[PDB]
Amino acid sequence: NLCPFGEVFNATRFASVYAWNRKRISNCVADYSVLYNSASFSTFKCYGVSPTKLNDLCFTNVYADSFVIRGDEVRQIAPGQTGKIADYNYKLPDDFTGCVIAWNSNNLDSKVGGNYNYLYRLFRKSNLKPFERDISTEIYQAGSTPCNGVEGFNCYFPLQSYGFQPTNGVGYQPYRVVVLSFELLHAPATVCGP
Amino acid sequence: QAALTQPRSVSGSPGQSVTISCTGTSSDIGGYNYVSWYQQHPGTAPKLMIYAVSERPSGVSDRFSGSKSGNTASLTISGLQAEDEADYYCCSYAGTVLFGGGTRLTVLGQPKAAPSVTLFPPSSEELQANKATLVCLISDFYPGAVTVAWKADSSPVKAGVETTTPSKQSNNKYAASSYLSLTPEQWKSHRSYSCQVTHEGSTVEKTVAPT
Amino acid sequence: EVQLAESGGGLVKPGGSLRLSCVASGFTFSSNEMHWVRQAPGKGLEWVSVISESGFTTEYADSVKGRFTISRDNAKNSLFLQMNSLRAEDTAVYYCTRVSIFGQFIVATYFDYWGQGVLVTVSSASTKGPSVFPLAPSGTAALGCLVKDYFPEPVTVSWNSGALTSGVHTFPAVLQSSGLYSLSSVVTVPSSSLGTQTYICNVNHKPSNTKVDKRVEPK
Ligand SMILES: *[C@@H]1O[C@H](CO[C@@H]2O[C@@H](C)[C@@H](O)[C@@H](O)[C@@H]2O)[C@@H](O[C@@H]2O[C@H](CO)[C@@H](O)[C@H](O)[C@H]2NC(C)=O)[C@H](O)[C@H]1NC(C)=O
Repeated sequence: NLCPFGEVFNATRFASVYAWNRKRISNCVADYSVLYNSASFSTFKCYGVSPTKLNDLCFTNVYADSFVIRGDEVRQIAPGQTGKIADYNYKLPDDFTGCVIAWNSNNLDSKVGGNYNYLYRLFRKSNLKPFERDISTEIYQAGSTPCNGVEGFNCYFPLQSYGFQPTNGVGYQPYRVVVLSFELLHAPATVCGP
Repeated sequence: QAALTQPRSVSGSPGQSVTISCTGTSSDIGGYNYVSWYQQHPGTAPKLMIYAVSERPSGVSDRFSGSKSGNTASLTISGLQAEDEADYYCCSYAGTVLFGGGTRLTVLGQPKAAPSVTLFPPSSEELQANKATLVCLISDFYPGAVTVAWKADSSPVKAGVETTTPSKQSNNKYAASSYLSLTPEQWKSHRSYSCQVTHEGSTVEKTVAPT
Repeated sequence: EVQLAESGGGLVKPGGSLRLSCVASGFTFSSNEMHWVRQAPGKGLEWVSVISESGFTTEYADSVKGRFTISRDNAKNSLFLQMNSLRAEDTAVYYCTRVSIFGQFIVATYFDYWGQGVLVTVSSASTKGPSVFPLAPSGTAALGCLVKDYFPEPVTVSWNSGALTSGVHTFPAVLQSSGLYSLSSVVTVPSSSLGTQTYICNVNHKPSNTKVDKRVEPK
């Protein structure tokens, strides 16, 4: 029985990056070369170990994290980067050895007049830790004045809408992203290549 | 096949008008105003003539105008001048680049003329060399624009076609040729092959068979 | 005035590599998305690749994905295209052209300026004389000769050593995907003259001193 990669890669809608989804894959056969060749991807960068060689290992669990960011932000989805997306939305560890896959989704996630349903976190007191996920919605205090939960001067709502439009330049268009991470425990290793 | 569909050839006499169409879908020409038109003379880069459907850059003749209706854009050129003879490309870049296939505009200096077509089967010399070339020669046509389609028996032939661009003869009409390569056993097996030449929407066809 | 100045074309064998460059002047380069577009001889404009202003986003046509890399150097006002594993069908003129990005939107005046274009030829053709074949005639009749697989241009063709020139049409050559040329020459003659008159085509390929006399006869 084949691993259910399709319900992640071919999902009708994706999550806002601040509210990124994780899918656990287990108990199945996974062809990472035939997934390389599922379709045409704009980015498919595997850190550490090749895909053809991934087909010869086994793991306890593989995790598929997915979300939407701007094309120019995909370079932040890599170990050791910074910027608003790595700092406040989705963070990979320096020692990451999984894969990052991305493709242009202008046709699906942009709307005339702006798709305002995809958001990112713009303000945060501190940086995320690797694989942290912060769906908090508390008003951010930019100054000395307390905020008490009301927006105003120096008191900002922390999430910002991308407003994806079909006519944005390519660097600004929506990109769907999938991050593969590979977990091996002291337990049976049940996801393997054929 | 191009993403946007244009006619291969349009023409008019000096002083007259002509229109070039460009058909797309509701998610490009039909949905957005990122519709542009480019002029290209032989040997030079494309030049922007119309943008935002109907606007022209400074320095472009106001004889060039653009419009759209539904999913079809139109470039219109009034008061035709010799220097307008060129290829014209429409484009839509509403987030994804979609080009038309190009239209050759001829400014008529003589009456239109249908091509003569001569078709030759493989020579017995060539077949004994383990090759097989069909030769379709197209001459004396005007405007210089033709489309060539090859049939094996009754059915279209994809691969092995090599077709020249039209080239001006001394009399200012045009010539072209189309070459269909086959193996000797391809040639011997079908009952006939056909060379079909379309010029200004009228088709001339020639057929040869293994004797 | 806006200018895009291209360089780096040329002739390369299939499998080989070339690097195209496009140097911009007269506008703020880092505010422009840059594209490569190519045109194979006698064919339409084919979009190839795009790079965003920052350089962080790149996309490719399917025909070149995996083999071409677009890149830019904003501090040097430069756009590049690295072309590896080249194939016959990449033979074309390659143009760079800009798309200003304003407020994150594509401007209406996209591709308003283009480079002059550089020719890329992917071929391993070497000097080769043609194989000549007669094209037999079936109140006139057409006969000719097929002049195949030669390189480079030109060939000349005469009939009956130049004594015969009325009704002769030598057609411009086709260029094949292999890099080789082939042309035909036909002469139209009275049907009454077949057999009792004999017709010879004289093919000269001076780039390879191949001279061929061949007569064409009915079958
Ligand atoms: C993502 O979807 C494409 C499109 O396939 C559609 O959805 C599939 C789940 C299946 O129902 C297809 O028949 C649908 O057409 C998938 O590409 C297909 O892959 C199958 C093998 O599973 C192949 O037989 C089909 O011909 C493919 N069709 C195309 C368009 O290439 C693709 O595999 C899906 N991606 C993932 C990650 O599974």
